[PDB]
Amino acid sequence: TSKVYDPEQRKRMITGPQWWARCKQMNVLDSFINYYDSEKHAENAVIFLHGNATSSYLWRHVVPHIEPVARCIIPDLIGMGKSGKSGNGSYRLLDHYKYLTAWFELLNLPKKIIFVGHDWGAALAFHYAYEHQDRIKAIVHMESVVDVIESWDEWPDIEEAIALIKSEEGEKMVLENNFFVETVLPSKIMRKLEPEEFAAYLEPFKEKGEVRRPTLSWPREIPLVKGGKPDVVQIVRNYNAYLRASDDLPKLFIESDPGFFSNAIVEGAKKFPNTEFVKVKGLHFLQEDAPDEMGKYIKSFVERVLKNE
Ligand SMILES: O=c1n(Cc2ccc(O)cc2)nc2c(Cc3ccccc3)nc(-c3ccc(O)cc3)cn12
Repeated sequence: TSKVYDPEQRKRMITGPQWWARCKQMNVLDSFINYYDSEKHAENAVIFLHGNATSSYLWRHVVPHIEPVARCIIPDLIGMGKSGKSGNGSYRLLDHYKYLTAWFELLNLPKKIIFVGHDWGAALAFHYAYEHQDRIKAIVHMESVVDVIESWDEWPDIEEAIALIKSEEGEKMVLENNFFVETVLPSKIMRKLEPEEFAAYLEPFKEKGEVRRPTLSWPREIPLVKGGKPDVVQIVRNYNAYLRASDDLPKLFIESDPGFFSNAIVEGAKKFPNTEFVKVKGLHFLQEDAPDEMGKYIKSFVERVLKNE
């Protein structure tokens, strides 16, 4: 079987170099962050955070829907997209968080921020929110790291999968074969990407070896209490308890099709109060199959949050 191009998508395609020319760079700590900033309507800030395998490019067709109502800021996480590399070559959640929060300090942000998070980008938003509970206006999340995986909540073979990614076989899958870009990314998009769109995702990780480390380090942070990184399990424990009790924080959850990793996410998200639920037909990288539906859903949600404020 093979997937097929969307015949109407090529008309509006934005290549990597087209996107990267639209971005800015700012030095941050011992490195720098590449990011997109629509600048206008700076009274609010909507910060879009990608997760593993991707970059700010993931949001290119989503963000135009929100720009008319709020300043949109979209970083490439450290070591990803066109950003700088981490000073110590470490790419754990806390390394990403260190660069992200230092970048926030330089952005002239409003007091209360709106976050839109996918995958580990949602973990970063949730952790920031837990540590800055007075800085959060609303959180949109999707395919998110919502909670830990307790021993009794393990589903069949999650043990196998995490042992695989933490093994040397997993390291070679990523560092040598570029598993998350070459395999996972296209496998979790329903359409076939245009060659230029795939090239934009490949470009940061085109060379073999250690440059692909961020895409290996992210899954190894998974908060499986059985053998998971204790610091990340505690981080997720803390922000999950905060989210479960955050009755006054408006949230939007965008659901996609069920998957091997997906079922724990949706059940965890329904434990957070004040959550508006919506659905798009897509897989994990749902931005590539329903960007306009997503953008219109986020826009209505932001409009409702602001008007009701
Ligand atoms: O579906 C999937 N993806 C696709 C996917 C990846 C990330 C994401 O966010 C959503 C979807 N990837 C796997 C992997 C490899 C892997 C990836 C990331 C972390 C840990 C392991 N391994 C298994 C598996 C291996 C043995 C086994 O017995 C059962 C399952 C399934 N995978």
